[PDB]
Amino acid sequence: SDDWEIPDGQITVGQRIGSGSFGTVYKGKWHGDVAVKMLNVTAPTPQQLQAFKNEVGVLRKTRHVNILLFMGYSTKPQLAIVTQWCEGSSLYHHLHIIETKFEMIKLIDIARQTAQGMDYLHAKSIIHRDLKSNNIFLHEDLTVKIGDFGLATVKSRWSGSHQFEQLSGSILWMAPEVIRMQDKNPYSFQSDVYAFGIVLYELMTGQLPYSNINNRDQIIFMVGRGYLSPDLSKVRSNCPKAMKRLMAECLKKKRDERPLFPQILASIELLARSL
Amino acid sequence: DEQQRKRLEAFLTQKQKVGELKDDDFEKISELGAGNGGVVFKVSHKPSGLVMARKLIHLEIKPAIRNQIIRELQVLHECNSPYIVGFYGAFYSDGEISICMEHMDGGSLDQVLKKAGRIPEQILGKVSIAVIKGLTYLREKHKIMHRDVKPSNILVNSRGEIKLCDFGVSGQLIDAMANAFVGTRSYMSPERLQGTHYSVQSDIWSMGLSLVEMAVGRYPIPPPDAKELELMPMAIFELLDYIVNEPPPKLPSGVFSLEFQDFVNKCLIKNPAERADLKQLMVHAFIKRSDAEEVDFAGWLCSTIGLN
Ligand SMILES: CC(=O)Nc1cccc(-n2c(=O)n(C3CC3)c(=O)c3c(Nc4ccc(I)cc4F)n(C)c(=O)c(C)c32)c1
Ligand SMILES: Nc1ncnc2c1ncn2[C@@H]1O[C@H](COP(=O)(O)OP(=O)(O)NP(=O)(O)O)[C@@H](O)[C@H]1O
Ligand SMILES: Nc1ncnc2c1ncn2[C@@H]1O[C@H](COP(=O)(O)OP(=O)(O)NP(=O)(O)O)[C@@H](O)[C@H]1O
Ligand SMILES: [Mg+2]
Ligand SMILES: [Mg+2]
Repeated sequence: SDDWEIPDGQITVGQRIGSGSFGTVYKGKWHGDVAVKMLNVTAPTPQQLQAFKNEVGVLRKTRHVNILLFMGYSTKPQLAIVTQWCEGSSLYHHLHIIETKFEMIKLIDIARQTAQGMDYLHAKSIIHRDLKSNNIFLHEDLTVKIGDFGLATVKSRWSGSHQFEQLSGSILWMAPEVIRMQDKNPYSFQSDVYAFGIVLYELMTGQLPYSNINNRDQIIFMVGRGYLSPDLSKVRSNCPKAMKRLMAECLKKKRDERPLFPQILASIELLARSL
Repeated sequence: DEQQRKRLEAFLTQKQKVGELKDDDFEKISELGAGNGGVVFKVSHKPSGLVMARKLIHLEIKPAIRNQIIRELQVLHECNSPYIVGFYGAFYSDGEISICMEHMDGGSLDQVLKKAGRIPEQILGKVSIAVIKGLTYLREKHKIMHRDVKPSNILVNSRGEIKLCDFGVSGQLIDAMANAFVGTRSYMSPERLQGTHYSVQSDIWSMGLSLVEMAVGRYPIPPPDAKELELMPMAIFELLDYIVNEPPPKLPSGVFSLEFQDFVNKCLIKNPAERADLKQLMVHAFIKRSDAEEVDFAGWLCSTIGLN
């Protein structure tokens, strides 16, 4: 395939939804409700543009029940992204805003589907780079849908032919090696596994990590230095021991000790049976 | 003095003309600025014709916490000093916390810095006096501390005033803010990066760092190059690490007076206890001198911006 570009006059941009780490989302129309994210890199370079096109080509061939569909892009008004529009609230809204009260069965199931989708993404060698409860939607309250995966070329504006990842996004899910931004490519499968570990912390504690640290830059420095770690004491009492042990494995400071998603997905399913 | 007492009593008078603050009573004039946190518009309160600055913080927080933030914000009614931006009222509507304050037609010293490139030492002396007195009023009269001193939070106006703004008064608002995207630079003191606030001294560090930046016209972490200095993209984690494990920044030796250099040097001592406190800075040689100088700040500001 090739030209995944959407012309002008085909996208009915609607109410402004909100801005995130690398774009501002509007609810547009395009053969049905869609999510139009106006990228921050509105003026892209021809080298950055072609890299963005290549990555769009890899994201379009993704199809999984736990993955938000990637429908292409547009560049008429400004560079934007067109993705499947999701009903209901995100996982972040359920856990930390709406304070929905799930049962441990449903919580572990949400962790399973999330690992399911993540396992599919890594199966196609796709690094999410921004895994968090904000990018996990519960379509119809039942199924899980991961969004805002990939898109490394639209994150970290380029200079001409370089893309030095200027660390952006929410810091709570960033792995230490990502925080430091020191060795070549910090974003790896294990960096996603770490973020997944922080999502597990969300599910098993109902809190965001570092509930006693209200300094953004203090968390950045201490987490990057290996001084700060999510306090696992905050895990609910009804949480399975095996789940807690898996969470601790995903949050290992040294990324080489974190498991991959095939093993993670197996551990979650095993402890879901013995329940 | 007297002119300050006039203006303070005049602000309270105009503030009493403002009753309940509703989203409909505001008409949007022009945008003033924005940044990792919210956005600020210049607005007109139709029930009283008053022109105010309205900051809009969009936080995705549970309502219980949001209600506590609004309640905590009402302390700002007690902050009435010529070095603190006037506060009209804070409320919540359409999913955004709105905090309405007095309009400063000069803007933040961040914008003034860009329009000016560098700010003269004579002017930074007046700015230092204002910041020192502002922090003092917050420390003594309210036992609250800024916790976010930087050029973007020092406001100025055509009447020559220099006021503090965006200072930490709502604990819950700080916690909710803690879940934000990483910035590009930090004025945080080293003890706060490794620990917690150490009294007003931690704010004095940020004041010093802001002075160095405004004096040279460039964020001083890392320090300028050898020939970048005679010419008068570091990672965020490397900046925080440089502030913690590297010697503090300083001013060029030949451009600025010794009193000023020693002033910022005592403000940037990495150990918070050895660092100078408000009591020491108030009677420092640089502040003593800059207080006797008759500098026309309002004229300089309106010239730098382009007003008459
Ligand atoms: C992790 C982290 O950084 N936490 C943190 C750390 C220190 C500060 C803040 N904080 C903030 O950042 N802002 C800026 C971003 C908008 C505020 O405006 C802001 C604010 N407003 C405000 C103040 C004074 C007047 I007079 C009018 C106003 F409207 N008040 C009341 C606050 O009590 C705080 C606590 C604010 C947040
Ligand atoms: N496909 C979508 N369908 C519906 N709502 C969406 C969609 N994508 C994003 N949103 C919402 O739009 C708002 C902003 O989203 P977004 O720009 O992705 O910021 P974010 O997800 O919170 N952080 P990030 O995803 O890393 O940029 C949030 O309220 C999201 O829940
Ligand atoms: N009362 C005010 N009067 C005039 N301009 C204001 C006022 N309050 C804020 N501004 C402007 O709004 C801009 C952004 O507001 P603010 O949310 O405080 O961001 P910031 O302080 O620049 N950086 P940050 O604290 O990281 O969000 C500032 O640079 C000011 O120029
Ligand atoms: Mg999202
Ligand atoms: Mg501010």
